[PDB]
Amino acid sequence: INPVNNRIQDLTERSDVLRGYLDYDAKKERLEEVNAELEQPDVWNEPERAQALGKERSSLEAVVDTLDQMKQGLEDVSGLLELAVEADDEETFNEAVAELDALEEKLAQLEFRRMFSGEYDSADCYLDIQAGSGGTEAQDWASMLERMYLRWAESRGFKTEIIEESEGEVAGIKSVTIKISGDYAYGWLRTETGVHRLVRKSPFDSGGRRHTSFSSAFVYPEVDDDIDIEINPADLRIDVYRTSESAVRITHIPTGIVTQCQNDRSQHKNKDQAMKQMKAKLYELEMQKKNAEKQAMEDNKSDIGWGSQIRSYVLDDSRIKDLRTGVETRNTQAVLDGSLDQFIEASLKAGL
RNA sequence: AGCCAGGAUGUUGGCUUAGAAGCAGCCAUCAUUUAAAGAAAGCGUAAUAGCUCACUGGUCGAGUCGGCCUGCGCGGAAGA
RNA sequence: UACCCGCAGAAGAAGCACCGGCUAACUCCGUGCCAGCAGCCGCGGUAAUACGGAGGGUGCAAGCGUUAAUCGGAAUUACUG
RNA sequence: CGCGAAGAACCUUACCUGGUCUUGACAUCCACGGAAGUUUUCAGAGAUGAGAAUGUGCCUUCGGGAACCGUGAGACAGGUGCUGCAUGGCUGUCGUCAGCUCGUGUUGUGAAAUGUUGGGUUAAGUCCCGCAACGAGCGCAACCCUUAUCCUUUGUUGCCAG
RNA sequence: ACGACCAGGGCUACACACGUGCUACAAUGGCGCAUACAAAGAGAAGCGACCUCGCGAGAGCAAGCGGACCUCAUAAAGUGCGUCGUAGUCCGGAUUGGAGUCUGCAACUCGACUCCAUGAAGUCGGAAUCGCUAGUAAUCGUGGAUCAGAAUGCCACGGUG
RNA sequence: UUCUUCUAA
Ligand SMILES: [Mg+2]
Repeated sequence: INPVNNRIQDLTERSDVLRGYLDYDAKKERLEEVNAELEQPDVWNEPERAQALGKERSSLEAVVDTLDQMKQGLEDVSGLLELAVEADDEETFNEAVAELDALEEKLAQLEFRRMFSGEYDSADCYLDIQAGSGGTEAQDWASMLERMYLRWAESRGFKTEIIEESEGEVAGIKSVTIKISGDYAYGWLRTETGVHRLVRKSPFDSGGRRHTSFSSAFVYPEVDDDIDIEINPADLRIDVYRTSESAVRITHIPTGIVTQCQNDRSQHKNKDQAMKQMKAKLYELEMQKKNAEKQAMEDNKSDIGWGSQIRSYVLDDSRIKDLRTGVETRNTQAVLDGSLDQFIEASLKAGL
């Protein structure tokens, strides 16, 4: 009963936490009007507007009513815990044990529906990182950020896969494209595009003078064979490079952006990758613009476009600080092992 | 041939929707008061409903039906 | 009208800028090359008298700062020089 | 880079993986309860769980304390967590390199220069001479430890010529 | 809990790269026998004679000694005699098998050692590069620290030169 | 005889 009573408590604890994060009254005050608009039979005279109101009314309802059913079923747990203790029956005692568990899973999906309320979360994504303009500092600095997500998607458990591998000569790597793969990999990584800043005293410096570096991050969902727009082969620059003669360089001229594939000994599959690369890249270039037409450039990761300081990494002090949410940590290497996931949910539970 | 009547029981299969009901539909498609009537022919509904079919008997009082072999046709088949 | 008389009671009546040096006046805290500041030298890349806030202190005063503009300083067109 | 670490089978050990704990393993304070101590059992990988007899050393008109346990309450603990560009301490390095400086003095507007230079000389800013410098300090030398030889002393567990 | 404990693991992994070492590639050597030859330490839960057995590692007995007394503890190269006779060797010993000794709760990871078997590479090492100026280089042993056990390391010590 | 270059508190 000692885990069970905390399993009454800690379950009900996070229940009211989610009640704030919905702002389900802003759903419900809309809903209650939409309910009054529904039972108004004038909603049916435009039956298109009826389902646009009423199937939305159903969409407004059960998302709110989950949390209502969360508090209501937890009342029956402690009531059966009352009937567990004042009448010591081991069934009702274990009914306080067993039927308690069925509560959270109602919220556990819906909080997952609330956290991943973003639309193309369920797809996976690709990764696009260049070393910044720090210098030889930066090339290493990308290769650190290389393994950080490698260990992350190892730890989070996604299929890592090097689409493209470019290098800095003296230190680290210059730029990279990698296929991440699995459930909600764009669900995670959509909140982590852009600037990652190195600040440490430079061994590359002849003295130990404190220099600064940067790197890029860019995340775009795997949405080819899901998005209907086809790449025009004219802006699709046909260009060939080599394996690491079979590799295919694609330069999308009008938006000036590129994508590649390097590994396939068959040249077509380097291209067959790069079609999947670029069509996913064009749609993200559309959908970053599209959530910029939602209100403004606000419902994406605020203002990516090189204002993306969303995490910045300080090493001599060994502090790592988020910027799009602003959550901090000292366990710098754990984040380099992939405790960057705490920053992802920092974006998601803040609603970014 | 028409013509009179019905055209059914439910779990209106689940679905998942626009509400999904023989009839948008993924999908089973049963039992059922049976003269018969299908988890249905189509149309219709926003869906149901509405029309309506198969169907069944009532009426009708000679055949009826569409195959195949062919004979000759016919359309297709507009120019300075 | 000036001007005077009573009435009433502390009553109805103070703010703005500044404090790294230049230049009179400082600490605390937020903050970490960000946000910013700034006439100049120049500040802020975790301990900021230079940022922001606090308290404190300086400077004016029904004003106080900023900008604009002028000559001075500038002997920096040097008659003087 | 046979470095920390003069010596990781567990220990060490900080690490990894599970089992565990939250005034805590460790201090002090505080009350509360039992002398402390002593033996055993199972449960448990063990951390620990319930058993099992015991005890009264020390003082008192003595909570049973002073001894030691356990409980409560917290004040507090704890950190091999960060920072050797916040530090002390300590250490390498140039390098046992011969250099580094000061005082007053004079010189230059001054920064500075002078001496400390120059010449002979030394392993050495070592010495001498010259010397607007003259002095002083730290030094590079000497004092020290050992060995090289001799004398005296004492001669056992050391010595054996006679 | 960046705190406290416990077990097990790991710190010893392993395509690699480098430093520092050690041992060899032999005949000035190997082997065998015989034999001359130290210095400096350590020692009480320690050193442990002697004896016994164990091929050996050891065990058992068990003195002695806080040590100029006893023990660790014969130094080793050397020398003398023989042997190998220029070969992957009677060089050299890697590796591995089997059987043990021993430490310590306990030797899988992950100890040390004995014995038997095994007999790799290696036949003087690129460009380069290190040390050292006299008891030095060179090579010969020995002790100590640390330490249940566990040193080619380290710290010392004498031998030849 | 020949021989260069040293990111940005
Ligand atoms: Mg080397």
